[PDB]
Amino acid sequence: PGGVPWIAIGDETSVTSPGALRRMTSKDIDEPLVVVTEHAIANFTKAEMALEFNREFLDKLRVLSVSPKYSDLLTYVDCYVGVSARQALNNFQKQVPVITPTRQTMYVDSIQAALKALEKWEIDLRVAQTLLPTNVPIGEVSCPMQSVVKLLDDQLPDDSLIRRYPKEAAVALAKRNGGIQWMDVSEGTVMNEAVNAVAASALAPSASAPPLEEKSKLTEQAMDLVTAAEPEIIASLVPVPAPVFAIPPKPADYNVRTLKIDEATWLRMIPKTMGTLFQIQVTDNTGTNWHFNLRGGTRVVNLDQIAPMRFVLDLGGKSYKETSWDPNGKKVGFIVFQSKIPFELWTAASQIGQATVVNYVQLYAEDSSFTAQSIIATTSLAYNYEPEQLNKTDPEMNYYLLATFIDSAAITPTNMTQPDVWDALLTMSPLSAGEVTVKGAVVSEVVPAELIGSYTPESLNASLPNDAARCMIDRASKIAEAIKIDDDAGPDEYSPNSVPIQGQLAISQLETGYGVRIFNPKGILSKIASRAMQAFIGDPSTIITQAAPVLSDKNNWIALAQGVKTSLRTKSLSAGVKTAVSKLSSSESIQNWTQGFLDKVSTHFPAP
Amino acid sequence: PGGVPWIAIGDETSVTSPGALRRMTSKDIDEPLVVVTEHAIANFTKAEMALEFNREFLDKLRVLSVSPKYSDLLTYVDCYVGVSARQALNNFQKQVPVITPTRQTMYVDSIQAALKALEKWEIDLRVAQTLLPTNVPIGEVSCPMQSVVKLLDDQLPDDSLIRRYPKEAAVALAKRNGGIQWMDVSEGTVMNEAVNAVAASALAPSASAPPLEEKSKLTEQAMDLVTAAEPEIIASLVPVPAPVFAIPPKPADYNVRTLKIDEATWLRMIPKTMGTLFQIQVTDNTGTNWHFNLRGGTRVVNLDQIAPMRFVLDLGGKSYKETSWDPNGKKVGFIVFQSKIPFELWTAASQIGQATVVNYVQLYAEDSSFTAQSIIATTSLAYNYEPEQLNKTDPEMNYYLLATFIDSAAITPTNMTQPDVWDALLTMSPLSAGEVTVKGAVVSEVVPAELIGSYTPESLNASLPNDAARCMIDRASKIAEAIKIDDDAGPDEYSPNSVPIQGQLAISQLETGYGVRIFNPKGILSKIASRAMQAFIGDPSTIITQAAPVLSDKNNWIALAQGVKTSLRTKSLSAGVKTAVSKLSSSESIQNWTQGFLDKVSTHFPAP
Amino acid sequence: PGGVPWIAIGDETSVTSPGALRRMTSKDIDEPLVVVTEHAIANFTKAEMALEFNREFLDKLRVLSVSPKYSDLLTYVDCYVGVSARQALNNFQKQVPVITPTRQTMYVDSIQAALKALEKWEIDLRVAQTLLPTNVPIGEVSCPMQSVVKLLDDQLPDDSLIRRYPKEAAVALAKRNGGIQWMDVSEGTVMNEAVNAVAASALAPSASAPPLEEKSKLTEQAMDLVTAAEPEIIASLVPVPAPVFAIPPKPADYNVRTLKIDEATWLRMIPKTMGTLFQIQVTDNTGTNWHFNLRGGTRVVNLDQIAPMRFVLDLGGKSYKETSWDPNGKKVGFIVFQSKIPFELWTAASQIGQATVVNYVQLYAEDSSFTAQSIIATTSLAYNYEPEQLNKTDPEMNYYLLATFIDSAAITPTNMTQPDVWDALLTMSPLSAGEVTVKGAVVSEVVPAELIGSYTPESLNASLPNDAARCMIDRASKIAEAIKIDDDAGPDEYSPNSVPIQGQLAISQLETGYGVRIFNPKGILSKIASRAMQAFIGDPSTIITQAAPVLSDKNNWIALAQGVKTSLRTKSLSAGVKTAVSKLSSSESIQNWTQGFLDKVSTHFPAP
Amino acid sequence: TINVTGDGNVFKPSAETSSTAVPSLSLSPGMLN
Amino acid sequence: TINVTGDGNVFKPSAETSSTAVPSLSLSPGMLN
Amino acid sequence: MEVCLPNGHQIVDLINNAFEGRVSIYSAQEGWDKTISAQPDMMVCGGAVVCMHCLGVVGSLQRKLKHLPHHRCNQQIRHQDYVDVQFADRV
Ligand SMILES: CCCCCCCCO[C@@H]1O[C@H](CO)[C@@H](O)[C@H](O)[C@H]1O
Ligand SMILES: CCCCCCCCO[C@@H]1O[C@H](CO)[C@@H](O)[C@H](O)[C@H]1O
Ligand SMILES: CCCCCCCCO[C@@H]1O[C@H](CO)[C@@H](O)[C@H](O)[C@H]1O
Ligand SMILES: [Cl-]
Ligand SMILES: [Zn+2]
Repeated sequence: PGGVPWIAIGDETSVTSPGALRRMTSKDIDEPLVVVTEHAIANFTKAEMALEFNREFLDKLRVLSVSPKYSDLLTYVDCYVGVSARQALNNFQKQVPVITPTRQTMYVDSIQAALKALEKWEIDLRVAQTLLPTNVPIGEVSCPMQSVVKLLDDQLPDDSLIRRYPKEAAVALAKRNGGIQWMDVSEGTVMNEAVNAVAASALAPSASAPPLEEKSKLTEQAMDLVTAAEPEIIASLVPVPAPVFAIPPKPADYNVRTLKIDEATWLRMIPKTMGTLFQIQVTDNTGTNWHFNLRGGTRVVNLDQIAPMRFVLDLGGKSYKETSWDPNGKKVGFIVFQSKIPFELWTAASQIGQATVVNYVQLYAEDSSFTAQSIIATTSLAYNYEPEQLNKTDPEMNYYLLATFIDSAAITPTNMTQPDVWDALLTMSPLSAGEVTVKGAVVSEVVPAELIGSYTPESLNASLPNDAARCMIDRASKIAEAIKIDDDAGPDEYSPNSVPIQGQLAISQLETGYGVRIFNPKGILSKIASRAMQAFIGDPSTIITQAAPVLSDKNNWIALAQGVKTSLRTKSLSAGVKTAVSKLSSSESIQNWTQGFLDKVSTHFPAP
Repeated sequence: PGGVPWIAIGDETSVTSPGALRRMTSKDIDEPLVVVTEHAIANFTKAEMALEFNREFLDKLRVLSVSPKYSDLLTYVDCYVGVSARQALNNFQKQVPVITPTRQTMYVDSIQAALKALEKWEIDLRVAQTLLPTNVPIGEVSCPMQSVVKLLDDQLPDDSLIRRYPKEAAVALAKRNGGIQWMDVSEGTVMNEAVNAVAASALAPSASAPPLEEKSKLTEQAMDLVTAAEPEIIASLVPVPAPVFAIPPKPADYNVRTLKIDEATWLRMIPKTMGTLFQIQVTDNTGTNWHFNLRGGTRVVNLDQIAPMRFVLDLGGKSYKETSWDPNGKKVGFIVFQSKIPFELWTAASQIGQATVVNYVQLYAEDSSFTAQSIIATTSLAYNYEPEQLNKTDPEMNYYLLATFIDSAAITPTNMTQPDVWDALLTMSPLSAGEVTVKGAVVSEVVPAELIGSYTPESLNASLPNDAARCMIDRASKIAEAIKIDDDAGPDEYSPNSVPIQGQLAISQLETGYGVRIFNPKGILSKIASRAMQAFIGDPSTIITQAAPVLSDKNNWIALAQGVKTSLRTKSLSAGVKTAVSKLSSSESIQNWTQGFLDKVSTHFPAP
Repeated sequence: PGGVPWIAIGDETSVTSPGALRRMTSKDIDEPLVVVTEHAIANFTKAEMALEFNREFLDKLRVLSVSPKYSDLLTYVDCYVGVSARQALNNFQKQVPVITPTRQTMYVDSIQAALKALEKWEIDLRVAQTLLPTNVPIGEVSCPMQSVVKLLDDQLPDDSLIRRYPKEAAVALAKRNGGIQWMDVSEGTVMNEAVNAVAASALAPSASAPPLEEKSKLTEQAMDLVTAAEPEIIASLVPVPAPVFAIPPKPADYNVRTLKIDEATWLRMIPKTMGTLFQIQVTDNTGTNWHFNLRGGTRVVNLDQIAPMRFVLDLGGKSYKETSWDPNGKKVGFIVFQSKIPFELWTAASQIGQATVVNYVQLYAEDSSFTAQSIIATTSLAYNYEPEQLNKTDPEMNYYLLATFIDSAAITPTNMTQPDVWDALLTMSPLSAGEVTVKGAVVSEVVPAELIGSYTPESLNASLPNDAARCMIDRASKIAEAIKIDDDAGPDEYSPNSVPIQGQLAISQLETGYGVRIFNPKGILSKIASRAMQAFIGDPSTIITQAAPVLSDKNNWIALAQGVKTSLRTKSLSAGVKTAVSKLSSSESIQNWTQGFLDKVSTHFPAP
Repeated sequence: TINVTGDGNVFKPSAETSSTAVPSLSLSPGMLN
Repeated sequence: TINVTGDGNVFKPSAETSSTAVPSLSLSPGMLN
Repeated sequence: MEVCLPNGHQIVDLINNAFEGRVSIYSAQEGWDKTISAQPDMMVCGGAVVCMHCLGVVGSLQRKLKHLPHHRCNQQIRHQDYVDVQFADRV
């Protein structure tokens, strides 16, 4: 049952339109009413139990002797039920649990007020249950209850409430641990006082199987990973909108100077050996004029098409010390150019279009471990590339980013000869998680399957932080994580998660293609598939890496990505054979350890 | 129902005090009894189903022909119910499901023993369902059942149980896949034998919506992230206890030599250009005497106030090679000083107070890629700063950490001129997750909201691994992750998660402040808000970064942090419009791919 | 109830064998039938509510006026119930909810089709609820409803459906937010129209306790972490199969040149000072011949026993510039040797056995920040070590990996004197997640407990990416994460998660061992335990680190690992004392902030 | 029959009335059977 | 009526009797309705 | 066995080698030895082994190849389409 109670506005049974109904209120049994669901009843009732676990203490504390009892506040009523009038109109119900907001609140506040009172007792009681082993993974262990109490008495914190209400603590423990039993002085009787036998049955191992709760949970955790990865998205063969494909990105590091321009498509460079060299002047947003030189070798970042991006430059550790130039006290800055002329063609100050020094810092140098070298202090020169702020209009406009030495005095070309200060650590951070790029430039949509096996190690390393590959890799790794939670296959052993590839391979070698055909027996295809899966789990980026043995083929990827869903969903509270034995074998060793400890306890706190 | 069964100690109905009750035992229908909950019944019953999916196999295996049937072991009884006597006392129930621990255990052991038997069959059966596509994301696909069996027969592992019980495997599959149907040879009849139609209905897409289970799960995963982030804590405007605010920290790297002392408040340095230079002697904890020099430039870590911290120094890659000093075979060590005199003021050995060489390693050098330079092998010189071990008493006591060359022979000042060996990679790891610092020093509590926009890039980089900002960032990123799971907004598009900022901005520009006021139409504030949110998701550290466009204002942060809760909680099994289409579009392409593959199968394993 | 409906094949009641039964079909009330579970009923019914929250809008939209109503399509039937015939055979049921697949699908499609229609309305309605605060963490806040509508009208997107159906939007909001109430113009009456009072009761704080849903969720999240860590595995004292122990690994970086060979057991080196030097020739897989020299200092990776592994070498930033050798334009490659002679003994070309240049790249150099030095561009020289591809047979066979300069022309020994180009950044990535190594070599199984305190910082740093320690650390950190979610203990304060260690310590100092015995009062053992736990949470790797104060002892580890399970499981919807106050204190400050904002709203959009 | 622009309307957000709709339900396969 | 210091008391932890209280319940909004 | 195109930098490498006469060519007739001319079946482009019939990557320098790998080849790359490189290299 669920929703709200509706009563015939005025006419008994002759109710026909949604208008003939009205929110049944308290004045019909002046707050409005609400249907208390089957679920809500079951759970809030279980909440009450939370208090009853410490009934003996609560009373000895003279507080909340009136245990809440939810079913008591409920009022069963015959009425039309629904969230809306229309739905309610065709749904009459007999004996609907109902309650007013105020009473629901008053109830919960009683449970909470109670828990607040148990606040410390709750902690002190847990402290007693973990000071020494109160449980064991498998089997059973024992210790002279008197030795146990001796120990507690010798170690519990002075302010423990247990020291003030020993007998109440006894009940409290016995109420939740079937293994802790207090003999009735009256009838010399002793027995399990725990109220959680059913629950514990799901947390214990059988002679040859791990706990059902564990097998269930773990398998559930594998499926949540697969769902979060989104099989349909990462195995899609058609375009997927960038916003939909993307996920929270991570930063990336580069040394713009050591990148290869035929690999990092977002860099431009003035060719050396041309004697190109020209001094220019640019102002910062406060009108201050700056001097710097552009020459053969100078590199810049082609801002256009990289999407929102934050740049942070760290010249820490570098030298830049020359015969007639000391970086100490000098200044470096980020300059953003706006010109119609391609950067590679620059040779005169007249071609730089519109330029602005967007940020700068003063450097501090000292002596490094390397003799004769100066070491520059760490910097954090930042620049946020916000496409909307630049507002590119003219399609022939190029947007460039440079990092060089800037000075209030013209920089003598023969003193400071470096082309720029890009030989530093650059950290890029996307300023958006709704745009994706592929090898340097923005794309409005991605085709996940075509990413498979299309990146060389060089290309991946040079891609921007918001590259589709990088994203594909982070989504894929959730699949790898999932497969590993369920798969305990050793080297070359088949499994429900490796065979999907084997299937593709089996058919693939039969398909008519080109080149020398080969035939592998099922047994060998089975291994190749196993190794492919292992390589994937150990390095998820292999799927987007060129020529990667088997994962380089989009078909094997799709088969695996999609297969996993079936592999997990068709399980029945099961656990790997290899795993099942290992778990029990391990649980036993821990049980044994537990006993050996309890013995030491008995030995150092002897029973009378 | 739930708890334990209570019976009137001796007097029928005349029960009044909790004492008038006793734990109803087996001898009343000699173990004590337990209430089997509505929940436990529903779930353990579903566990039984796990076995029945393979009934045909289990029997052909002559094991557990007696399918457990839980409701059978239950014994309904009229009694008082509760975890405690008092609660039970005012809660009489008719027909309470009851059971003894031993029987509950015996039951589960029957289910587990059964699953243990299905161990391999479970795996081989899944292997058959993933070798080739057994499902499809959307729509339907087909293949000659004979071709499918041909394939399986050609590829399944030799030891597959399926090869030994083909017909049982058939039923098993048909029992869980409505798409696999075996014709009855008897009546030429063929039909869906699956027992999971209801379940599958939640996993399938409708003509224009993704599966309900998916929409539900993903939204659930976003909320768990928001809950784990703790909105009330990260948006709090009042102090929050360090222990409560903190979370498991991560290590950080620094090169103490390249840090700026006006940025890293935990470093002290002896001023250069003063001709300061003095040789000292200190012993290690084994009484061995060591020699080393302190001079202009020497830096130390001010240990006081940084909280428990582990230091590890790596001189790998560095040179330290000088005209009359070769690092090869030399030794470096960590020295901890205890003096009342500020380090900057040191010039004579008499001011160093109490010193101890706490650790040292011998270096190994070789030749590096850089000619004329020697490269030092990797080191892992460690030191754990435990405040309690030092036991600072005198408030005028300073605690310093140094890293220099130490030797058994006096180190000639003109041979080894370096101030220290801090030009190395230092890795700091907090030795506590209950203490937090802010810009170098410990604080007993944090005000999350004041952290917003108060760190410069320089300052963040120099902060200690246990800095509040770093923590704020890791908690905040869970929010960013959450928003992205739900938001598929493209550039400049509004969304339920961006507008909270827009609201603050809308009012903010109206508030009377100081400076030139500006008025932006809703349309522009909407975009600015969108970009702010994107920048946040792409770089969560923007919220604690100074002058960060919109996230630099604590009000926009609080609005966002708190808004997300409402944004997610008021959803109704929904999914982004852009996403909904993309999913179905992608599912279709996969379905098509699935068919194309099944065709290849039919082609290479033709039906008769 | 659950499974499928079974009817007596032909004979009423005289049913005895499973054969006497048949899948009850639609032709008995021609699709087969399925049992609709208690669970399925409750949840799909709640799905319908999703639509009814917007009934007023749906109708004004003239679509799906026929609210689905699931209980309507159900057909109750008396029959035998079960997944199999046998189970069903001994389980007759009266009034079993039943339905055909087609109808179940038709039903869900009605709900989905409806949600698809609500697609935008859903978003626009959430946008209205987050534009300004629609909720508050604790307490209550208010604002002139007219001011609120003024604001919305001034800020909502033009295309908002709310602008087109204001009154429907009103109902919609009021239906889910008890705080939004619209006065009935008719009777001047005003009241809570929300249908979710019960739910909200679990999300609100009581005078001194955080929301029950929060306390529940967080504790649940701690337990999932502990389950995923697998206490039985990480605390096991007996061997655990590598596949079972391992988890998805991460890459590691090294500079093979700076590693200490007495630390990294996977490296071999030709001794210097022996005048060893010899030029050799090897071909690549395309038959092309290459030249390179091996000499004193040359290092190689001993491939044997490291498990599947990918190597990627980055010479970026390095120089290698010598008087008669310029790296610019030169080539480096990975060479794999197969010889029976140990590498250390090599001195002549005749001892290298079988060699192949497996990959190579051409280098690009430029000028670095360091004068007189050349800086090599970034490289990504890769090599995948697949043990199965090498196929080691002869036990005396050694497999080596080298990285040097290779050239088409003999490399003059006096020109290029470097031993190799291993002074670079090497990144190793496991190509398998089913194999584990311990300090350089593969092991078929691990004994988790013996890993405790057996690694020095040096050794850990030199271990391979697939080292057991590294894995142990990643599993253990899930435990640390779990403890922190639940523990808000400050410095030196005991807790349910620290005492387990205290217990071990308490007994340990009593055990008869060797050496000077010491006795610490409970009070001091309590602290030491606290600090140990904090150090663990702040740096999980301390457990596998040698001499690590308390976590270096396997007993304290096992006690902690196992203790946590009990610590969490015996909680009752509780939250730390320190936390409880902090949460409420913070919720209040946010509530106050919320009000202050609503005031600004009222001020800038005054009510009439 | 309400006036979005009228008086007598109420805007009092409170912890006790936390808005919620139907974010997620229990739809796992094993539970639905 | 028990003696924490007396005999006849029992301390036998076992897998079958794993202690537990009420760590967490099902309180999501969509479920409580 | 689906194949992908080589990356930009790998084609740049092919060209650079060609003008040093060191492109590694494989023909079914002569194998990896290009002493005797024959139509190219595969060429090495910056580490990758490319099929000269579709220009797809069918291998790498890591694993040795004795024949042109069996792959789903579009077979639309004609000799005339890359002979300019072959000419450059041989000359
Ligand atoms: C549930 C079992 C709890 C056992 C813990 C017992 C702790 C003993 O507590 C001690 O008991 C003594 C005798 O009453 C008192 O004199 C001491 O002050 C008190 O600290
Ligand atoms: C559920 C459908 C499973 C189809 C898998 C069929 C695998 C066939 O299995 C084969 O059957 C032959 C004929 O009985 C035997 O002679 C072979 O030994 C056996 O391996
Ligand atoms: C649930 C409460 C929603 C309040 C939002 C009100 C948005 C007002 O919307 C405006 O109303 C005016 C008068 O009808 C129209 O003339 C405008 O075109 C319309 O945009
Ligand atoms: Cl549930
Ligand atoms: Zn081809």
